[PDB]
This record gives sequence, C-alpha cells and structure tokens, in this order.
Amino acid sequence: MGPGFDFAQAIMKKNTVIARTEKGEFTMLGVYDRVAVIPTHASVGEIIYINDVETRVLDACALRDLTDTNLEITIVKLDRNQKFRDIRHFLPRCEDDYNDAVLSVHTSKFPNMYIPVGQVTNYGFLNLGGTPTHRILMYNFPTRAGQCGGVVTTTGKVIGIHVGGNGAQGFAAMLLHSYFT
Repeated sequence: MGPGFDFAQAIMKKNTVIARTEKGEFTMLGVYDRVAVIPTHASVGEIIYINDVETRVLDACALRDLTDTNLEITIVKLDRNQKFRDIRHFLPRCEDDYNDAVLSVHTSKFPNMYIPVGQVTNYGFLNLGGTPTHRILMYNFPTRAGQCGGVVTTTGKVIGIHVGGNGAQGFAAMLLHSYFT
C-alpha cells in the first residue's frame, strides 16, 4: 500500500523460504550465502524441510548473549544449491526503537501476509514461554500462532524476527549486523 510495505515485499519475494521442523512450519529469513535464521523454539535438527524439500543442516547455532541469556535466534547453514541475496547491509548495528514497522509472514497457512504493527519498543528482558530472553522488540498488535519467524522491517531496515505474543502484544528477537560477520 506504501513504502513500508514495498520494502517488506522486496525482502519476502527474494529472502524467505518456508521451513518445516518437527515443531511446525515457520517463515525463515535468508541473510547471505546459505545462512538463514529461525526462532530457537523451532528445534532445528540435522535435517529440515525448505519449501517441502529435504535439506541437510550443515550447522545450527542457538545464539545467547555474553551473560549466557537466550536470544531466541538460531543461525542455520543449509545444504542448498543456491545462495540468498546478501541483505546484511539492511541489518541495524545497535539495539534501538523504531517507528512504523511491518511484520511479514509467508507459510502454507498465511501466504503473502503483511501487518502494519506501528511503533516498536526496545523492550529488552522477556520471560518467553518460561525462558529468560534478552534483546526483545515489542509491538502492540494481537499476533497469533503461525506468525513465528515472521520478518520485522522498517523502510530500509530488517530489524527482527517474530518469536511470540501475549494476545495483545507481539515480540521479536533483534537481528544485529554483528551476528553475521
């Protein structure tokens, strides 16, 4: 509808796949080469389905901060025959608050879904499903099951991936440039 949705659509059309684990179907953001991200609660194993094709996982790292606190981001290297467009230059360098963000989801249940979530707070600490979690972004939208892995963007930045909600607010894990050097 406008330039927020334009940037979101550009990311979805080239930099997302549908990932399936034993824990469900997730939006998965490809960042560069064969490297992608997914919520840690997807429980990535040795094999994952990528657009319904059996794919070997070459490496998987569940990120934690230097206090040994969950960040809810798993970085996955896929045994895929094709690279992602390199979008690392759209990643923020530091923790921040944002205006006018879009959450974009693409799964079998929710194809071509875009949600204007509005203002995004650097929330910080969240007890996410019982697990202490840091670097959480919050937006005041009633996000639902099937949105995990959804990409959070502003115009010109890819800022996070959706990891949960409480019925009234949604929560994303930050993406930072330093995760992907």
